[PDB]
Order: sequence, then C-alpha cells, then structure tokens
Amino acid sequence: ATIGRISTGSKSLDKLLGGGIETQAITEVFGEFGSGKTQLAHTLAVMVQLPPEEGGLNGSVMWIDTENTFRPERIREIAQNRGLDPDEVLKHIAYARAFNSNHQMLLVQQAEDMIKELLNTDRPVKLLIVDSLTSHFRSEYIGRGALAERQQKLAKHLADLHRLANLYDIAVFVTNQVLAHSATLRVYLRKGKGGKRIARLIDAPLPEGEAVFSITEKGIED
Amino acid sequence: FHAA
Repeated sequence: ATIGRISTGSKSLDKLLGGGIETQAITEVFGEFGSGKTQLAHTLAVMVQLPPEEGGLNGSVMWIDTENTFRPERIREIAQNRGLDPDEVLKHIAYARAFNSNHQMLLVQQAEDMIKELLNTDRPVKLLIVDSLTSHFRSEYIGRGALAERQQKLAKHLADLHRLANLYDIAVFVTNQVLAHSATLRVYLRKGKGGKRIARLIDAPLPEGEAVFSITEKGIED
Repeated sequence: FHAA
C-alpha cells in the first residue's frame, strides 16, 4: 500500500512532516509535561476521520491510554469545530485504559482483532495511539541494560506496534515524556513564548527548521 | 476496547 498522511491541523507542522504523520510508520512525539503531546493525539484522532481532501483518511482510531489523559469532551470540541459530528467521531474511536506495562502490551494484540474486523470496511483503522508509550515501563522497571526487563519488554512492544503499522497500513502515534531510535520518526515538542508550541525533527537529516503552532478549539492550528 |  502507498503511504497515507494524516494532517495535524497545522500547515507548519504538516510541512515539517512532509504532509502529515504517515501510515506504515511509528511517529513518536517527546517533550516535557505541558508540551502538547496529548493535544496532538486528540487532534489526530479527529483529523484522521476527515476525507482525504481535508487531510484525513476516512479512518477509525484505536487509543491505548496509560495516564488517564483521554478526554471525550476534547474530542467533541475538536470534532464540531472541524465540521464533523462529535457523536460519529467518538463512535469511531475505540478506547482502552492500560493498567500496567504488561496489560499495555496485551492490548496491542487485542487491538489487532478489531483492526482485522475493520480492515475491509469503509472505515478501517488508520490511527493507533499509545499515550504514554513509556510511563508504565519507567515506573515499573528500574534497569537500563539491553538484557534488563524494561528494554526487553519495550523492544517487543515497539516491534508489535511496528508490525501493525506496516501489515495493516496504520499510522501509529506514540508519546514519550522527557530504544530511542525505534520510531520511524521522532518529533521533539516544547512549549515556547506566549503558549506557542515548537516542533523539531530529531535525527532526520526531512526538512531542517522548526514548526510552530497553537492549541485551540480546533485542536491545533497555525 | 470500547467506543469512546
């Protein structure tokens, strides 16, 4: 399948990304608390449901939430301000809370069942969010080595996510609060002056430069 | 998973 691209809602961020986040890829956003990672997730969960002429893929969403940060209210706000029916947008997001890192891992296998169900329908899964990818792993496991449980488990988790992205033509979007080179694409996000958010690609020798955007009632915008 |  050709690579599809989901607009972020910001023309600046989209240009930085070459049109939007890609299917058959893991895009990892990382940054400090308050940098807008979860806002970008909420925005993408709406944007992907738009038709391609408006920057979406007419797609469904699956969302694995490890910090209790998914907000249906925020989805409804973004949806109505982007011309969609909030009821429909919520209906096409399949949501699960991950209890711990082991449950988070199992949820990826659970997700595959519904990805297969929807694969040849009018609304296939096009976006899988894991927010936060790493919070449970960092809380539960202390050791840094390749042989340590944290790395072994996270490596398997990331390989599982990769597999889904490429097998089923899905954009996988994950967040990480500040191994490191696993994601197809790493984006560093920070909060700058006047509530502006600034994005930079990390180790992607794609456009040099930085995107700037705002958090608004439309999710994100220039 | 459940609808949101």
